[PDB]
Amino acid sequence: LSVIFVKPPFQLKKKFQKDPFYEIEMRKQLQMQQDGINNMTIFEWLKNRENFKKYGRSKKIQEDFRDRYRNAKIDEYLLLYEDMDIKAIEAMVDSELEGLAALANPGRSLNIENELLKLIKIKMNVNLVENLEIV
Amino acid sequence: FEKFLERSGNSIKLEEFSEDYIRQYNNLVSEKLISFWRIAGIGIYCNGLFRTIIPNDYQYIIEECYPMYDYETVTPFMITVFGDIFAYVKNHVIGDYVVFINIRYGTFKILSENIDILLNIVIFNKSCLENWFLLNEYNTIKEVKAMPKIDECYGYVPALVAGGKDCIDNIQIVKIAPYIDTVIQLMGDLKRI
Repeated sequence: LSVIFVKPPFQLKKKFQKDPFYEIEMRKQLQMQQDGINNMTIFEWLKNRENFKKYGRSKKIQEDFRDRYRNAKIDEYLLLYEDMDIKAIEAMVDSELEGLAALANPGRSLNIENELLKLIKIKMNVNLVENLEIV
Repeated sequence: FEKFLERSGNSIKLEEFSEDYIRQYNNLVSEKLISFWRIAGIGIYCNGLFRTIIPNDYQYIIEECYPMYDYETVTPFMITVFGDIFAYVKNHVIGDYVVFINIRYGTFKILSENIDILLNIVIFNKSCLENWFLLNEYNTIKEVKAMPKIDECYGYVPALVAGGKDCIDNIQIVKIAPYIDTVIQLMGDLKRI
């Protein structure tokens, strides 16, 4: 189809420029990634993208505070049952009715995706390698 | 770390750490992590699955994808054969923790600050390897692919963030640093697991 240019262009950030060999390897990576994308049908690229958005998901201090408390409880089980199923450990920790239980339980690729969606057997057609921004 | 040394298959310690170098992390990481540095050095452990790396060589790229409060410091210390990253986070308000950054799926996971349990127990527990680190396919990948050296990893081409399929056919041995840099520039912010 029509050629989708990555927005914004990739960067060669300044910290990595002190090493003259880095840019070369970067360009190699960007090219091998571009061919890998262009080798896919549009349907399967969209399939994988929406699958990818399923992994993972307030105030971070409060979430980490709770996770620290929970991890100390998980650690108590790991110390005793080194080979126990961690899903079981987690469920037991999360089932206690005091302690932890007091604590309330609280994009370069996406741009290519949005440009492609408004463009809509047929192969993806993206450019990653042009316009590498230096600095 | 007798347990870590006994349970790691085919360990290769590529180098010891300079003491002057690791002691500048005295106030940034736990005594436990420093003792582990002295034991493990730079090397490849657990039949190639984990590598201990030079922290300052990974410092910039972790600050690129891991957002922090101004009272936090992050110190990378270990990677997976896929280029996932373990780092120790010094946090003066809530206390310390370890963060596991999964470069394939664009997530981070808050782990316990206790390096002793992580490295003598957790990384040998099959269900943690599967459910925490998504490392369960390793023995299957490693019969069909050579061992990446300490500056390489199993990269997906194209990256899973870039629409690639998660299969052994899309894995290539790539240089880890430009790969991780490219994956991060492809993804939005990391998501909490």
